[PDB]
This record gives sequence, structure tokens and C-alpha cells, in this order.
Amino acid sequence: SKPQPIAAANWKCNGSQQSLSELIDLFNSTSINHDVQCVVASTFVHLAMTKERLSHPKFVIAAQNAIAKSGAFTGEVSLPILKDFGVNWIVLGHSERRAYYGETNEIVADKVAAAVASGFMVIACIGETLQERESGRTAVVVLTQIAAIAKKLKKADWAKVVIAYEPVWAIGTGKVATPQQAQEAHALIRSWVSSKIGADVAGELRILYGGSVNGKNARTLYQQRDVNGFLVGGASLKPEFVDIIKATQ
Amino acid sequence: MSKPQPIAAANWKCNGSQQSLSELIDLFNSTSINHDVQCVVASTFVHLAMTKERLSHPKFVIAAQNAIAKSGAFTGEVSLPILKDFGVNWIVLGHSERRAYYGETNEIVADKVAAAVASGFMVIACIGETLQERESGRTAVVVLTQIAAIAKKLKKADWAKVVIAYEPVWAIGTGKVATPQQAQEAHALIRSWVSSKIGADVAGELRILYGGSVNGKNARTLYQQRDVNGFLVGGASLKPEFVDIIKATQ
Repeated sequence: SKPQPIAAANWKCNGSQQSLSELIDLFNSTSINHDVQCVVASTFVHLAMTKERLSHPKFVIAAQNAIAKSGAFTGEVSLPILKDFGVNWIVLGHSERRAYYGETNEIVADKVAAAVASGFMVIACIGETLQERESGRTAVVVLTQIAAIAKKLKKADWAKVVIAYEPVWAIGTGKVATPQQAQEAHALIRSWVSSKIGADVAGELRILYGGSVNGKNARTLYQQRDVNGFLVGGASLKPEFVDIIKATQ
Repeated sequence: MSKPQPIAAANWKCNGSQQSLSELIDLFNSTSINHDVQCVVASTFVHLAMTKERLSHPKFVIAAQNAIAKSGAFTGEVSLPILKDFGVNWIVLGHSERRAYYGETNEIVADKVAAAVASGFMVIACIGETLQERESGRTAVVVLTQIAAIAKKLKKADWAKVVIAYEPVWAIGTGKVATPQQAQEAHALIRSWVSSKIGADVAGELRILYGGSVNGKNARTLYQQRDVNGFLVGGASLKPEFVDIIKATQ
């Protein structure tokens, strides 16, 4: 099966003009032989330079967050502005936003619906914490997270959605996630989609692993039947990202 | 003191199109500004590049509408270090919208301000009381408390990089109207507070901007007020009328 995989770089709140230009030079000189969607999500400030310097056709740029409408919201950026600016991809509901910025399942769901409605390709993040994992609550939590989003879309909307599974429980907790655990979580997600939305949708849906990925463990990870790529953190700001992209063949 | 250099700051908020902003910047570049005035344009993060490249009027500087103190694992946000790297030296912090919708408390605002000043930025720090606080005769306590929070984190010398913006939150979208007298009154209390706690030298040089509802028709009367040193403009800043606002600071 395997739908087209995605290798998304989440630069988070980082980068210098010098540092990012160098990485982008690296990326533009990289030979990519397979069918893969590479995505670079830089901070808002760097969207301009990225759009101008990244010429590799296998790459697309995306934003790391947004609000649904323009208006009196000092400091924020809305979908319309992004769209006007030529951005067609966006990452929403990232664990960091859910944890530090008050984004609940419902707000995340509203942002996604708005994004899809506006023509964006969306990378919607989901994942359970240590506590929820240890109490055997993974299925309940993740499925609830996904149901929220689903509640707002039409079957056809799924074509623009990408699900990113973040093992929040394994991030900064001292716990290590295994490729098997990742696969288990992805399968649970896909099964749900198949049963609640449709097998056609489920068969085409890309589900990315958003845990700790590096050049060393990426291939092992992509090998699993339900892993369709990665939403990478730290490694994405390094040349090693190329290795990660290569691991999706 | 005679009045310090005034500031006319445009807070574009979450708005703008490449086309619309381009026209506006064209307008601004073609405007003659005779007096000593610092003009500031705070666009969304996305539009900083284009603003920085097209705004050539020597009287204008660009600014960000918000930031976090450090870089790191904070998806969606922008840090001071990044803005600095990008050549942005001015920033608006603690806006009422951020305080109301995005969890910014006096202390969070204070930390941001301090980090900003330490990084070499000129900061426009926003303060202001709500309807409820106003009606209960609590204006002085509230605004004074907000400023003290900021003050607790700076040293005398740091004040040279701070600009206070007074937002009459109680008059914003509440159906109430602020008058030039109420504005002057709020600004005067702030100044006296600075004079007493920080120093008179600091107080005479400190710019205190008015951030309520300002337009081309009421700007002049507001600027006339002894303690008003300029404006932090909302909706009118996305319009040609912003030019009238700048001229009123003469």
C-alpha cells in the first residue's frame, strides 16, 4: 500500500538567517530519488527567506501555527494572511501548543476545520502524556483527540489531512518509545479511521511519527506498516535531516 | 520638562495582505514629515520581511507585536534572539489582547520586557485597566501595579529603552467613551509614579503613549494633553488617515 510518505521538518522556535540559509543550501543540493513530500515548517519570520531560497521541487514550506481569522489579535497570524502569502501547508495542535498555550481538543479541531476550509494541507498532531499512557489510557485519549477533529470534517476533507502521532509520554520523560510502540499507536489510529470514516480514507491517510527521530533510527521506524513518515524536531535543523528523508524510500 | 520626542506607532494587529500593505507603505514613503517624531510600524511576523525591504522613510522603524524570551522547543512562537537576528529593534509587549486572550499576566509581561531590554530592544510596554476595575475606582491601583511589575525587573538605566502605552481597556468595545481629560489623568498618574519611584530625570524623558481609540479627528486634541507623548494606534493605522495622526504630533 504505502501512500506517499512525508518528511516534515519542524524547526520550532529556532534559526538564524545564516544557519537557515546554509541548511537550505544543503537541501537544494540534495538528490531525492523517490516520491516523497518534504515539508519545512519555519517560524513566521523566516517564511519569506525560505520561500525565496528553497528551490528544490520536492519541498514545500509550511507554518507552525495560526488562528482562523484576521482581526484584533495582537501578535498572532491568521490563515488568510498565510494563504495570501503563498503558504499552503500548516502544522496544527502540536503538543507544545496544547501544553503551553491553552489549545484544547476543540480549539485544535476548530483550527483544522478552518484550515482545510481555506485550502490548506494540514498536519494535525495528536498524542497522549505519560500519565495517560501509564493508566492504560492511550486509545481513549488519542481516539478522543481524533474524533474531535473528525467531528468537523466531511469525508472529502480527509484528502487534506495528515495525522501526526506524538508520543508525548516519551518526550522529556526519560522513557524511550520503541518502533513497535509507534506502530501500535499508528495502527490503532488507522483502524479507527477505517471503521468511522471509511477504508478508502484510511488506506490513503498519511500518519506520521512525531517522536524522537534521527538518522540512526529513522529507517527502522519507517519500516512499520503504519508509519508514513515523520514530523521531526531537533534533527531537522541539521544535515542529518537528509538521512531522515532518505529513510523513507 | 518640555515634551520628549513623540512616537506615532502603528499596530497593524492580525491584519494585512501583501497588496494592501504595499500600498500603505508606498503612501508612507511619499509623506513629508517635518518634525522630530519616531514613527513605528508593528506588522505581523510574516510581513516583517516585506516591510523592512520597502519602508525607506528614515523616520520609520519596524517592530514586532510580540515575542517569547528565548529560542527553543516552542512550536508556533518567535523569540527575541530571532527578531534581533532579523534586524528588528522595536517590540510591543503586554498588549491588552495578549493579556486577555493569551494568558499574559503582569509577571509574564514583566519578564518579556526585561528580556527585551537586555537584548537591546526599544520596548513599547502596554498597561491599562478594564471596565470593572475602572467602575470600582481601581484605576490607580491596577495601572500602578502593572507598572511596578515591570519596574521591579529593570534598573534605572534600562528606562531609556522603555516606552509606556496606556490602554483604556474599559473604553475598548465596551460602549464607553474616553475623553482627552480621562486620558491625561491616567497618563499623569503614571508619570507621577515614575517620578517618585524611579526618578524625575527618568520621568521627564519617558514617553507615555495613548492607546485607546485614536483617529484623524481626535488625535490633535489628545496630543495637546500635557502628559500624552504620542499614540499606539489600532484600526486607523491600516489607513491613509494614519498620516493625519502622525502630523498631529507636531
